[PDB]
Amino acid sequence: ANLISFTFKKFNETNLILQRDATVSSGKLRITKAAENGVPTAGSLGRAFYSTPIQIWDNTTGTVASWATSFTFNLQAPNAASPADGLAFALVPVGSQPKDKGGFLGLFDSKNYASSNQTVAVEFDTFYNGGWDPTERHIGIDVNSIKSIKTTSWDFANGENAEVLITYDSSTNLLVASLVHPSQKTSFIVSERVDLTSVLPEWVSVGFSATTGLSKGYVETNEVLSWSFASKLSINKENKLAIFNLEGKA
Amino acid sequence: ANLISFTFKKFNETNLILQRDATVSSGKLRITKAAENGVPTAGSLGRAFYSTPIQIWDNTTGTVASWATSFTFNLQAPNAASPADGLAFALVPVGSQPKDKGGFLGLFDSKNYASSNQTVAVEFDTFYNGGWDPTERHIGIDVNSIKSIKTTSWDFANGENAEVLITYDSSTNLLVASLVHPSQKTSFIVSERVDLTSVLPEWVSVGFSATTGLSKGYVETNEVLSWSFASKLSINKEDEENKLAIFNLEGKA
Amino acid sequence: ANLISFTFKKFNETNLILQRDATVSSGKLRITKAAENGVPTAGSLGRAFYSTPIQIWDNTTGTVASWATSFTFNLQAPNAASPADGLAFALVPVGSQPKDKGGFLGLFDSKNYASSNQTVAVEFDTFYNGGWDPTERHIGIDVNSIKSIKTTSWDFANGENAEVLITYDSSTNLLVASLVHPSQKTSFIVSERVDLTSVLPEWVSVGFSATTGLSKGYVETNEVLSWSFASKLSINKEDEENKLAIFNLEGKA
Amino acid sequence: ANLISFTFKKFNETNLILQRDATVSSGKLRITKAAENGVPTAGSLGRAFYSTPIQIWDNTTGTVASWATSFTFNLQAPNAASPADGLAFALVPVGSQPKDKGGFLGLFDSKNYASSNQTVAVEFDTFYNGGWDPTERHIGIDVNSIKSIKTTSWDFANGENAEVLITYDSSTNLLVASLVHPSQKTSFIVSERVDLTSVLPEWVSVGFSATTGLSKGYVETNEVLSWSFASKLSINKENKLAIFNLEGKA
Ligand SMILES: OC[C@H]1O[C@@H](O)[C@H](O)[C@@H](O)[C@H]1O
Ligand SMILES: OC[C@H]1O[C@@H](O)[C@H](O)[C@@H](O)[C@H]1O
Ligand SMILES: OC[C@H]1O[C@@H](O)[C@H](O)[C@@H](O)[C@H]1O
Ligand SMILES: OC[C@H]1O[C@@H](O)[C@H](O)[C@@H](O)[C@H]1O
Ligand SMILES: Nc1ncnc2[nH]cnc12
Ligand SMILES: Nc1ncnc2[nH]cnc12
Ligand SMILES: Nc1ncnc2[nH]cnc12
Ligand SMILES: Nc1ncnc2[nH]cnc12
Ligand SMILES: [Ca+2]
Ligand SMILES: [Ca+2]
Ligand SMILES: [Ca+2]
Ligand SMILES: [Ca+2]
Ligand SMILES: [Mn+2]
Ligand SMILES: [Mn+2]
Ligand SMILES: [Mn+2]
Ligand SMILES: [Mn+2]
Repeated sequence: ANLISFTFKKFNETNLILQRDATVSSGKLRITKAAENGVPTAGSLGRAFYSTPIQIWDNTTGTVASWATSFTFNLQAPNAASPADGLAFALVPVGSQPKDKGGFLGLFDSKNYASSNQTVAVEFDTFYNGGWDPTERHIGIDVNSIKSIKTTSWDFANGENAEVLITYDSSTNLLVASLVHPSQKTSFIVSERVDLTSVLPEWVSVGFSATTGLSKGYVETNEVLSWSFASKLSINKENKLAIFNLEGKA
Repeated sequence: ANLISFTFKKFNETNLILQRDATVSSGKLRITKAAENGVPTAGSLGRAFYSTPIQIWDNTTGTVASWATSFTFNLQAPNAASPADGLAFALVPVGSQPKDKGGFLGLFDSKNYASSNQTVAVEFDTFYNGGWDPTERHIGIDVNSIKSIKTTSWDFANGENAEVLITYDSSTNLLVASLVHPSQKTSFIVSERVDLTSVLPEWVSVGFSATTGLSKGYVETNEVLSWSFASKLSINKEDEENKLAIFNLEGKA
Repeated sequence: ANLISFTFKKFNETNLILQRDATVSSGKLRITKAAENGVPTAGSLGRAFYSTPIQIWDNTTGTVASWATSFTFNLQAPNAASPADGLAFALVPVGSQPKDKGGFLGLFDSKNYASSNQTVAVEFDTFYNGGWDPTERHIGIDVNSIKSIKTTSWDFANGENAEVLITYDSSTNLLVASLVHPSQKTSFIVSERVDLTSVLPEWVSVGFSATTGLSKGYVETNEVLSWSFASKLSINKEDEENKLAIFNLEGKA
Repeated sequence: ANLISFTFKKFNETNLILQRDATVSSGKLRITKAAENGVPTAGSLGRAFYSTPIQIWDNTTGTVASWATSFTFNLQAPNAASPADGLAFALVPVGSQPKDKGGFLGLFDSKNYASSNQTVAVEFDTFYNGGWDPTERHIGIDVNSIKSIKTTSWDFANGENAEVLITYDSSTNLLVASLVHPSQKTSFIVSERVDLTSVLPEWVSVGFSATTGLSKGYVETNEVLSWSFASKLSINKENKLAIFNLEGKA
């Protein structure tokens, strides 16, 4: 039984693949531009992935890996009335590049289900792109498409830490993504049956992608303060979670 | 950091304690004294707990423990229109016997707030009382008493497998409780910040407290398929978060 | 797969089974008695076990558990030329009482093969008994007897920390025991095949046993400063090998 | 504290840095070359390192990591009269390329102390080499030289699995290595203090390195069947060996 595990509490540039604006300053993973004044910049795009690829399904054995991630992220907008665009946890082909700038989160191209990009994402959306987005701020599960397969309402607590837990099991295939805001004592959850064999290639890079506005004044920070991940691929023909969550939060 | 953990996928009496009306047999944890036919009996009080007491907060350093738990439970009633009452993931004192049955869920004596009780539990309510309860079916936390302050909405599933995740964080005192239906997708979550140094004592028996009503018309069951738990007691003024990504994979995944 | 683990970087009473002279003093498991002036006492016997019975083999499936323990102990003798008798990690029946003191270490009655004792022990022996002992300080594997089935040489450093690791890989049926004195850069290792199915019962108590000498001059402390444990019992297949790597970091540091 | 772990009970090319003759064959790491029919080739060298760099020590804080690695290997020589050379678990610089083959195990160049190497290794040596080696088969601790600063005896059994555990306790500076031949009940151990802040860079790649004999007769299989590892680096300011040696090594 193959295992892979890491937990962050402070970040480093060395054990990550950093694309575009993604920078590590003062131990924090800043996926988008943050100037030498403390101001978020619009038009910024960035990607951060773990240096070691992960096997999420095996063809010759037929088994799918069961994984889980947990990260504390902070979105700080000077104007909560004009924010864009958000951040997402993603699984993408090992050396795959970011795509469209802004509301596409540097992950997808269009609203259609296109498995040439082979990208599963869990988005945290703070802007109404409308044609594919629901009314307000939302957590969405993305499958080859920026038009989320399922979405849940999100009371976006600006400038406040957001603690996420995303879990995938092999017997249930239910990709579950939750978010808590301890300062506002709130909690939200998304759950949909996703199958990784059909969508993602055998080996992927896990990590993050975040963007800012296509406008001039649509600015926010998109920081990750900590990150845990663990995966287990069963050999021949459930996983332990409880022990995973504390590993980072606790 | 003092650690304690375990993962049940097949239960045993040898590593479980019983109180009042509990029973452990046949590959699963049937907390209510179930007859051969499958009959829920009213006027009961099931109490299954792990043998080791689990430390919540230290005196010598003054550090709170962060814990996590995951279990797969079912609430089954032959009549859906009359369900009472359900169970609650209890953290009761070791040197304390179960209390009043029914609405009090075998945990408390009175509806009023009293620190003498020393019991925090995550309920999976089914019956409408209202004197200490909200509007309908609810998943909530019980602090020092049976009367809640904030709960969540939850549709009452009948004869459905549900996987539960409950966690506590020392840094923010936040107790987060979730519940997922693999088949129905009906996933719900609740969170609330309550200080446990003021409420709970130092050592508690952790497990499942089950109960029924005072009438045969309102009857239901209490069953657990698999159980997991972890706890972490921080050393010297940490106020940090425990790992959770690796935990849920131990039991559930 | 059923699992059970704990890490005691500091000790407490409520999760242990203390027998005879074993006490928890200021976070330390002081197994044998010490005077209010810091003076070790002769004719002492002490036992401390984990409050949860640990299943090391299943009868209904024929599967054997894989388990691992680590602990740091410290044997502080007023004089090095007169020490006795040592301490041991042992697996014993759930309700087992302390046996003979001294050279028997509270675990055994004789040097002959006593199958009814049902005890596997890893001894850290600081007294040459001759009736069974090798000539110098030694680690031994004890199967239903104080006459060790195998031994190795232990260059014991008086009053210095001993870092111990004991693993049992069920598939190979091999028990391996190692001791490290980090102050002197010394290391020792013992390994021998032991079949748990015919020696030990299904459920066991896991912990410690220690004694001082039977003469007033031959005295020592037998303290355990920290103790971590892990066990993984499979469902139907014989077993899967345990992950030792992440153990110490999460257990011993 | 930051944590990093993995368990390889079955190997893959995707999460390893393969160098020279080392390759994954049927889910096993064959470090030196071996024919389809089983016979190993002479004069070979192989290396395998994990994809993500591991932080052993931190410059500004002074804080040093505690790590533990467990692996099972199999050394099978067609003839016990002519075996060479051996395998080692080593920590090297990030962009480290293989050095001198044969007796130097692909980790060193000369018998003298050279700092430019920045390499800490645990050798398992089956050939009595020249100006460095002790009289019999031996485990060794290699600190910037093929001449081990401390060795212990190792009764090697041809073609029998060897279970290895290596640990580093930061607070005592102690590196401990153990080898067990479970098939014949034998066990071996060595321990020596090593200052890794003097020797190793802040970031190191961990893994293996093995060589076959520089003469045509001196052949052996240099196989690694499983490999588990974990590291723990604190934030400000010991590892549970119980759980590790299992979850990973079982
Ligand atoms: O206000 C900022 C927005 O600008 C829009 O043109 C774009 O569709 C969005 O993705 C967002 O960037
Ligand atoms: O409908 C039965 C009810 O009986 C009441 O006396 C009791 O307080 C309730 O908890 C409920 O069980
Ligand atoms: O001098 C102390 C010794 O006394 C003997 O009677 C006993 O058998 C030894 O184990 C040791 O205790
Ligand atoms: O004959 C085999 C030997 O050949 C030597 O020249 C070499 O130094 C050794 O490493 C060993 O390979
Ligand atoms: N990802 C997840 N978030 C919240 N609760 C869960 N229970 C199981 N998986 C979960
Ligand atoms: N117990 C819990 N269930 C679901 N999501 C969580 N996030 C943090 N704790 C959680
Ligand atoms: N207990 C143990 N000590 C040393 N090396 C080992 N290899 C496997 N188990 C071991
Ligand atoms: N690597 C190791 N091998 C054997 N015993 C140990 N005790 C601590 N570390 C050890
Ligand atoms: Ca959007
Ligand atoms: Ca009620
Ligand atoms: Ca003796
Ligand atoms: Ca050599
Ligand atoms: Mn969206
Ligand atoms: Mn209620
Ligand atoms: Mn002896
Ligand atoms: Mn050598």
